[PDB]
Amino acid sequence: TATLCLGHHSVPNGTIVKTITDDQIEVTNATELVQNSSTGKICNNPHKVLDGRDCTLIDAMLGDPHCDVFQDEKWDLFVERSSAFSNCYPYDVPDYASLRSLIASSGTLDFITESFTWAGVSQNGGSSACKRGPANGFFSRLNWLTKSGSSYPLLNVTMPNNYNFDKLYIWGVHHPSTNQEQTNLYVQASGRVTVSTRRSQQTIVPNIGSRPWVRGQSGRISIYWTIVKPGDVLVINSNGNLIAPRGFFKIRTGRSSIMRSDAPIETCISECITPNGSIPNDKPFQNVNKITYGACPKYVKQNTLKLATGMRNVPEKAIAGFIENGWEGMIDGWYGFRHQNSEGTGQAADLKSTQAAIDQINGKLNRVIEKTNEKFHQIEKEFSEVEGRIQDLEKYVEDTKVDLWSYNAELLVALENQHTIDLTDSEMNKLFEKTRRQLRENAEDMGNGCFKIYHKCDNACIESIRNGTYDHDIYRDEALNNRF
Amino acid sequence: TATLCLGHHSVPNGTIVKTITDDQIEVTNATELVQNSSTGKICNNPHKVLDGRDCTLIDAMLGDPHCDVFQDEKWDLFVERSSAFSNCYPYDVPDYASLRSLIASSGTLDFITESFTWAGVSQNGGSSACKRGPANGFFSRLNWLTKSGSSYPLLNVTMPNNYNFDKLYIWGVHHPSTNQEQTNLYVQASGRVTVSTRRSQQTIVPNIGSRPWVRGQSGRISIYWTIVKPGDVLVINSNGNLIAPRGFFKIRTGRSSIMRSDAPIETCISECITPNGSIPNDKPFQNVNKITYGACPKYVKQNTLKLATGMRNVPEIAGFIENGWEGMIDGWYGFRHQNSEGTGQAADLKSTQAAIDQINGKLNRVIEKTNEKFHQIEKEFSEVEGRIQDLEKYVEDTKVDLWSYNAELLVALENQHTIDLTDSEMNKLFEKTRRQLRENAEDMGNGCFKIYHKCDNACIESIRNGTYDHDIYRDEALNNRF
Amino acid sequence: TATLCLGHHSVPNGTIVKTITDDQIEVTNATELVQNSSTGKICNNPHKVLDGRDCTLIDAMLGDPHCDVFQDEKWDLFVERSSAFSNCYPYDVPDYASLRSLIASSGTLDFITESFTWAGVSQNGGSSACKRGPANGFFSRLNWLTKSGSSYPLLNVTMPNNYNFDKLYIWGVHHPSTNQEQTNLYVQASGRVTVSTRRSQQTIVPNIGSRPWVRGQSGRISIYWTIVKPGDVLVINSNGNLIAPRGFFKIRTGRSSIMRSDAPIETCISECITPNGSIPNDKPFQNVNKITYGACPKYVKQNTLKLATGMRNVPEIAGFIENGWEGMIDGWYGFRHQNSEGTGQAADLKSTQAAIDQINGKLNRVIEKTNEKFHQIEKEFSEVEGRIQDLEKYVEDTKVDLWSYNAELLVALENQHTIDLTDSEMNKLFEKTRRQLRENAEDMGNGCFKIYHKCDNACIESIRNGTYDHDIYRDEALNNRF
Ligand SMILES: *[C@@H]1O[C@H](CO)[C@@H](O[C@@H]2O[C@H](CO)[C@@H](O[C@@H]3O[C@H](CO[C@H]4O[C@H](CO)[C@@H](O)[C@H](O)[C@@H]4O)[C@@H](O)[C@H](O[C@H]4O[C@H](CO)[C@@H](O)[C@H](O)[C@@H]4O)[C@@H]3O)[C@H](O)[C@H]2NC(C)=O)[C@H](O)[C@H]1NC(C)=O
Ligand SMILES: *[C@@H]1O[C@H](CO)[C@@H](O[C@@H]2O[C@H](CO)[C@@H](O[C@@H]3O[C@H](CO[C@H]4O[C@H](CO)[C@@H](O)[C@H](O)[C@@H]4O)[C@@H](O)[C@H](O[C@H]4O[C@H](CO)[C@@H](O)[C@H](O)[C@@H]4O)[C@@H]3O)[C@H](O)[C@H]2NC(C)=O)[C@H](O)[C@H]1NC(C)=O
Ligand SMILES: *[C@@H]1O[C@H](CO)[C@@H](O[C@@H]2O[C@H](CO)[C@@H](O[C@@H]3O[C@H](CO[C@H]4O[C@H](CO)[C@@H](O)[C@H](O)[C@@H]4O)[C@@H](O)[C@H](O[C@H]4O[C@H](CO)[C@@H](O)[C@H](O)[C@@H]4O)[C@@H]3O)[C@H](O)[C@H]2NC(C)=O)[C@H](O)[C@H]1NC(C)=O
Ligand SMILES: CC(=O)N[C@@H]1[C@@H](O)[C@H](O[C@@H]2O[C@H](CO[C@]3(C(=O)O)C[C@H](O)[C@@H](NC(C)=O)[C@H]([C@H](O)[C@H](O)CO)O3)[C@H](O)[C@H](O)[C@H]2O)[C@@H](CO)O[C@H]1O
Ligand SMILES: CC(=O)N[C@@H]1[C@@H](O)[C@H](O[C@@H]2O[C@H](CO[C@]3(C(=O)O)C[C@H](O)[C@@H](NC(C)=O)[C@H]([C@H](O)[C@H](O)CO)O3)[C@H](O)[C@H](O)[C@H]2O)[C@@H](CO)O[C@H]1O
Ligand SMILES: CC(=O)N[C@@H]1[C@@H](O)[C@H](O[C@@H]2O[C@H](CO[C@]3(C(=O)O)C[C@H](O)[C@@H](NC(C)=O)[C@H]([C@H](O)[C@H](O)CO)O3)[C@H](O)[C@H](O)[C@H]2O)[C@@H](CO)O[C@H]1O
Ligand SMILES: *[C@@H]1O[C@H](CO)[C@@H](O[C@@H]2O[C@H](CO)[C@@H](O)[C@H](O)[C@H]2NC(C)=O)[C@H](O)[C@H]1NC(C)=O
Ligand SMILES: *[C@@H]1O[C@H](CO)[C@@H](O[C@@H]2O[C@H](CO)[C@@H](O)[C@H](O)[C@H]2NC(C)=O)[C@H](O)[C@H]1NC(C)=O
Ligand SMILES: *[C@@H]1O[C@H](CO)[C@@H](O[C@@H]2O[C@H](CO)[C@@H](O)[C@H](O)[C@H]2NC(C)=O)[C@H](O)[C@H]1NC(C)=O
Ligand SMILES: *[C@@H]1O[C@H](CO)[C@@H](O)[C@H](O)[C@H]1NC(C)=O
Ligand SMILES: *[C@@H]1O[C@H](CO)[C@@H](O)[C@H](O)[C@H]1NC(C)=O
Ligand SMILES: *[C@@H]1O[C@H](CO)[C@@H](O)[C@H](O)[C@H]1NC(C)=O
Repeated sequence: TATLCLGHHSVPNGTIVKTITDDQIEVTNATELVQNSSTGKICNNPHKVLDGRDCTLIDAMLGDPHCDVFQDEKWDLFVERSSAFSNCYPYDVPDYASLRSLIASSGTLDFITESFTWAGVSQNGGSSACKRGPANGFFSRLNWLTKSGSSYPLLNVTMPNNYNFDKLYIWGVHHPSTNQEQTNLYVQASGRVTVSTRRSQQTIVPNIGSRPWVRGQSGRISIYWTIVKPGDVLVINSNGNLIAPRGFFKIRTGRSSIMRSDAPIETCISECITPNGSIPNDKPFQNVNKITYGACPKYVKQNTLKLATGMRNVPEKAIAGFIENGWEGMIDGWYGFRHQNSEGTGQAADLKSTQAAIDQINGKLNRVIEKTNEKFHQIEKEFSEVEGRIQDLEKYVEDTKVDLWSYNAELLVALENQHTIDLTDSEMNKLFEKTRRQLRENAEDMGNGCFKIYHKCDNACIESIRNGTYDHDIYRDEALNNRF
Repeated sequence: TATLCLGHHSVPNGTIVKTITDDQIEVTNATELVQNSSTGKICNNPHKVLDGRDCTLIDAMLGDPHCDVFQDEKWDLFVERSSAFSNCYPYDVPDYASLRSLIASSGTLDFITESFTWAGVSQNGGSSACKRGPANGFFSRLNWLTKSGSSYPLLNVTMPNNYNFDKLYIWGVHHPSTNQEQTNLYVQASGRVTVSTRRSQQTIVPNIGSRPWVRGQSGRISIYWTIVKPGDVLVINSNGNLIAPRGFFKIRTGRSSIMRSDAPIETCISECITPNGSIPNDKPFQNVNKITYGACPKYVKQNTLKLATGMRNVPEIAGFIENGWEGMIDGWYGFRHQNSEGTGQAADLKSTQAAIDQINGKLNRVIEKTNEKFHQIEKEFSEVEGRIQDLEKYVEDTKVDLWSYNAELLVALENQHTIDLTDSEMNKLFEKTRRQLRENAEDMGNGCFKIYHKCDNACIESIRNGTYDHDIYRDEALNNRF
Repeated sequence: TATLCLGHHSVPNGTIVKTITDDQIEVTNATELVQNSSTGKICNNPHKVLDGRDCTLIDAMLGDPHCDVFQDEKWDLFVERSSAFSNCYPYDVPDYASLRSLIASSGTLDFITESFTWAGVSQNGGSSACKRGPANGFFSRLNWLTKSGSSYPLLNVTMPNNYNFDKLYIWGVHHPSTNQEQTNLYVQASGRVTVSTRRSQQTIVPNIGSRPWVRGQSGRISIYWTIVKPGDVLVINSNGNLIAPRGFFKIRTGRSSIMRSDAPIETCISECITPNGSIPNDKPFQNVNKITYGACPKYVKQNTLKLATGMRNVPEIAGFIENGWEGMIDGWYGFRHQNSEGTGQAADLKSTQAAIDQINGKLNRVIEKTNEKFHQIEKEFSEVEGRIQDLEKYVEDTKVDLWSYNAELLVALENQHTIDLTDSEMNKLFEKTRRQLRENAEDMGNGCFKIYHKCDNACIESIRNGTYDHDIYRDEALNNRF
């Protein structure tokens, strides 16, 4: 007689993954789905990255003397270092984060100088706190108006928007330290600034008081901004304490943003940038940072997620079959035959089952979750000062999103591993059943996954069984006689 | 001898859907799950849709002269047209969005006139920028108080809340253009308005300065509001530049809202309203607009999602092993027998009924029917603001992405399970038929049985119903087989 | 001859659960996954719970005379009762919620007194609205400065931060009701208060006007705060209307928070606290409240979610084909045999243990055990505000919807897979039993085998254990069959 057995390959080094019904199970191969490291360098392609060096974006916009190399610049991502400082007149911006976000999202620092007429006042003031070389200076985009002689007239100027784009105007108000200083600079005992368009209005009254010395000055300047639509008009009215603008900024809509990072910038290519540095985006999930720019993987809390890419691994213990056994000596494929004949032993592989299993395994996780999400400008996710309600709301939103996506990742990985194991087992069972249906009554199953053939099955007989053309009528009578 | 086969129906045309393990599979029937179109019109039932032709909600509340038809109105949805304009004295409202939102959510414009006594001043001021016919006018819900003769005394009035519902008051402050104008309207050179209750207070100082001309005026008016709880009191203390109220609005709690849409309104019934128009809600997901009012499907980014409702389609006596049966139209499963009398065909009922039962009603065990949402956040903006707009955009983006992922995964899972259950049902029927035929039959290898005894039409029927007796023909089958 | 049958246990009463493909399927055992009840009490272990009684957090911080017990206190959770009240000078806090949340998250009321020097003014002012026994008083942490003699000079003091932690300063501005009161209290007809650091500055000009009487007073006080980082400095400049601070608070970072609740506090141990009371956290989900502190389950909209633990329940020698074994108590899977000597019954250990070990520890593979969340946004509001309240409500509603959907889908998937695994285990046991009997038995159609040779108790036990040798009965069985 003859013996025919079926089995599957196995490997000496297995990987442990988790499924729906198994917490631990060993497979022949698995791949990592979470990116948990970075090179620590920021790549300069294909995005346009502008190193801030020792300048913030607001100080570069205003015209700090040591930030004058940042004039008419453009960027895709602005990188702010933690060593930046300010070296001009002390100032503060009410609603600072909104202005910073607006400038960062605009994506350019194009400035157009306009002709404002201020009559009866002196222009181009300065201070010893803002030194342009040996001489006193000021912000290059602002104009410090002061009295001329002994009079400060009421200022009333206008400027229409005859262009077809929006304009952004940056102006300010000065807070003197004493009444004497106020009257020495601006003749009136109480100034007032009003800047308005046909749809909005802002009016400020300066405050007088002593403040801690910053570069020798105990006064402050408050910075405000205004946007003028096409076909609109701007009117500036004031009788003191005005830091007049010199022009407008072109404001656009685009995919620019700003990021605080201390990582160096090198020469390389990477489509995803994090404060830790650029990371590859070939994996669906990332664990490096939750602040990202470009095409980046989703942030999950888990540091490792193994996706099974092979069948279950069973070690090998008179040949046997796939029942509680593996075939470590099989390298031509996944499933195959092993026949003990009168001539001698042999081994072959089945290609259709292996190809079907691989074609089902390959390309997985591209049917449920998309390739990558492209996000450019978002909310702030790290804070250095306490604020209250809005900071709590932002933290809550971010935490909720992170938790939900982590749960989704874990559940998806478990489901896919379960289905992979199921399909491999089903493929082995289908091969066994097809072989059984081939041998109508010339065979009998021992139970170890092996068939025994009661007639003389030569090598041609085995090969015909493998191909699918074996005929039971030729050996029917002989096998029936041998069985009984 | 005879031959008995089992098979399943097939169709000339089949749809392509996707499962967990298959990129593209073909089935006999499928349904679409995403609603991606609208009629372009808004239905006026069963909700109450109020159309604001040339008026905004704030203009209709304040009493713009051309918005006088919107007095004492009620609505479920207020539709704001893009052609609305203002035709009265220029004004601006700090935190305009909050007042607009709460007025819209209140759902009514009921106004009650109160008896306010202003001693020493002159009431019912007007301006040429707000004409009520040929004569100068003003907002109908506000009172412009100026000097009488040559004096403007200090106003100090009180108004108790003896009812059991909230009161909403709307007042204002006037910002003149010149110091001369300020002195000519109000005797004092610096006005002040203090409106306060027992738990809150607001004080505003008018600011003088030139402004762009709007209908001939360089001044402006700022609008504020106050809510007085039952048992609380209101005190208005002013020195000048006060735009007094004439009464209070009855504010409420409800499910009203406001929408921006240019779609026309026609006569029909629909529970879902979108700015593109009303849409039906017989599908779980939609792709029209993420701003919705009523019982509406969920918004997803995918434009199509197909759900399988039939078996896998396999092109084509033979069995069910890679072989379809185009000639089966009375069911999904059945038998084909080739006998001496002739060929025959019948359909099974238990398996088909089980398949229909397990297929019908899917997507209802997991997801709900619909969700009713009435008032939400704003999702489209016309001006750049900064922090809050960014936060709102972030929240909406997160919600949309998560729901799209959920929809995709659910559709894939249910397609996979439908295919699996159909195949399992077919295999179960074949196994039961084998189990009936104890030793009188043999598996031919293509999904067919070859019977070794005389099995006429009555014998086929006995096999089909489940009363086949193997013992009767056992000896004959054994003699024939061996 | 003999008959061997294979079956599974059934129970007199079962539970109905839902799966992906079945609306209502009865199972032998199920468990509840949603906690929907509480004892109505708050446990004081292991968290430190501080009872606010009739004092709010702001009143305790400021130094209200009836809130003097709460001086220098520490907490993990602060409970604010609904019967709190104020008994001092009327006041208001601009941006009240942020200060309240900051103080609650700081978790301590540790106050350190500093030595300020106010030259030329009178200190320690009081009022009849804030009584300390017979005498008049004020907030214990604030200093009320007025004129001394007939002059109020320009106050300009400084205080540096030489420590290694932040400082929190609380100060105020007084709003007089009349010009005469302003002039009498402070010489200047218009005061001003400026408080600044090297990176921030605030200036408030007091308002003037009448307000509703609160405890005999018609003037108000506004409360502001300033944080000084290490290495910074504070300057207080004022010429009138200053409510001076007496020191600083130590602000920390931790896991403290604040709650509104009326439930009493008893001696018990629990890790989850809700406004309804404490709830156990042994279930993955809960339905009591969406405001929690500590290690608590997740909030879902569903009050019941049943998880299948046993097999499907089938009503009741025969096999497992549409038949149960109500008399089976030794295990889940086993054999029955009818021999010449008599009937019998046994239970298998391998299959039962495999089913138990696969089912035991389930639902822990996907979801995390517990999540610890301490301080979060506000989820209930008493007054309408507008934009921010709408955004917060939207965020919470979105989160609740998403987590409820996740819970539903997870439970359905787990139930389906449990049913499938039990069925597959039974089928595998049947297939192995058939696999032992190569040609000495024939399937009878109801899950039972007809053994065609004399199979005594030893032969049955050999079949059960896996040592059955078919050869020695092969000839006898073959002779019997044909
Ligand atoms: C209201 O109250 C505030 C605070 O009390 C007052 O503000 C102070 O004003 C004084 C002078 O107006 C400031 O003192 C000045 O400080 C300068 C910087 O000091 C720093 O740097 C030095 C050197 O690096 C350090 O040693 C020092 O510790 C500080 O860290 C000094 O450079 C100034 O020097 C002047 O005096 C010396 C005296 O010999 C001369 O040699 C110098 O040439 C120069 O003339 C000066 O000492 C003080 O810093 C301010 N305080 C704060 C906190 O900033 C307001 O003046 C007060 N308002 C009114 C109206 O009086
Ligand atoms: C501070 O600075 C601001 C801005 O610079 C000044 O505001 C200007 O005020 C003047 C009036 O003093 C405004 O001029 C008026 O404009 C009206 C609207 O113009 C539109 O309509 C006309 C006619 O349809 C069009 O031709 C024109 O292109 C506009 O589309 C005019 O209707 C007014 O006409 C009046 O004057 C003429 C003069 O002959 C008379 O014949 C008319 O009958 C009528 O009386 C007038 O021209 C101007 O628009 C304002 N500017 C802005 C930007 O708003 C402040 O006056 C100034 N304040 C101080 C104290 O200096
Ligand atoms: C601007 O307008 C406001 C409001 O119109 C004025 O505020 C009012 O000021 C008066 C004082 O002139 C307040 O009157 C006082 O009210 C106290 C509280 O009343 C409670 O208690 C009484 C009985 O105890 C109840 O009947 C009442 O309903 C309240 O529950 C009274 O206790 C005071 O009593 C004093 O006068 C009586 C006179 O008979 C004496 O018998 C008493 O012993 C005591 O001396 C007093 O009546 C009034 O409450 C204020 N209104 C509000 C709403 O607060 C401003 O004064 C005004 N400003 C200017 C500049 O005109
Ligand atoms: C307006 C002016 O020129 N005033 C002169 C005084 O400043 C001056 O002497 C010295 O002034 C110092 C502060 O002076 C400046 C400064 O910051 O250096 C001088 C700047 O010109 C002035 N800027 C403008 C635009 O006017 C600036 C400003 O007044 C304030 O600083 C704004 O807060 O002040 C410093 O106090 C020295 O200690 C002082 O000696 C006197 C000398 O006689 O002449 C004035 O004309
Ligand atoms: C107070 C008053 O009636 N003053 C008279 C002047 O108005 C008047 O001349 C004309 O004034 C025009 C601006 O006038 C109004 C307006 O806008 O129509 C008149 C309104 O009565 C007044 N409203 C109130 C409540 O006082 C309104 C108000 O002052 C401003 O709109 C506030 O910003 O102004 C316009 O300038 C014409 O060009 C002018 O001729 C003179 C005529 O002699 O008499 C004044 O008594
Ligand atoms: C400043 C002072 O002492 N003024 C005395 C008057 O208050 C006073 O008579 C009674 O004043 C009552 C209001 O008085 C107090 C109060 O609230 O009880 C007195 C407090 O000392 C004072 N607090 C401070 C820090 O100065 C407080 C304050 O002035 C305001 O209330 C703040 O809003 O007022 C009440 O009006 C009685 O009706 C009145 O008789 C007269 C008596 O001659 O003497 C003043 O010195
Ligand atoms: C990427 O950068 C982030 C910066 O936030 C790192 O996260 C910090 O890691 C340090 C190291 O222990 C902790 O002390 C901080 O608390 C972490 N911050 C936060 C917000 O989590 C992160 O470790 C970096 N990752 C890599 C791979 O470099
Ligand atoms: C419903 O109307 C909205 C308008 O708000 C349409 O959305 C715009 O569609 C155009 C064309 O694709 C885009 O260029 C715009 O960017 C869309 N606007 C926004 C805010 O996304 C929407 O396509 C309409 N839907 C249907 C079915 O007609
Ligand atoms: C736990 O406490 C909350 C307190 O809000 C209860 O929720 C309220 O329940 C009543 C009863 O019908 C409703 O009228 C309110 O509208 C509910 N409030 C909110 C904000 O939803 C809740 O029922 C309590 N649960 C238990 C188990 O005691
Ligand atoms: C394991 O799978 C990865 C991709 O899934 C493949 O690149 C690798 O060659 C596989 N390993 C083996 C030993 O086949
Ligand atoms: C496909 O299924 C729908 C219901 O799900 C049914 O109305 C339709 O008739 C089916 N298609 C065919 C061709 O029968
Ligand atoms: C049902 O299962 C629970 C645990 O899952 C167990 O404690 C209980 O005893 C079971 N019920 C029966 C009747 O065995």
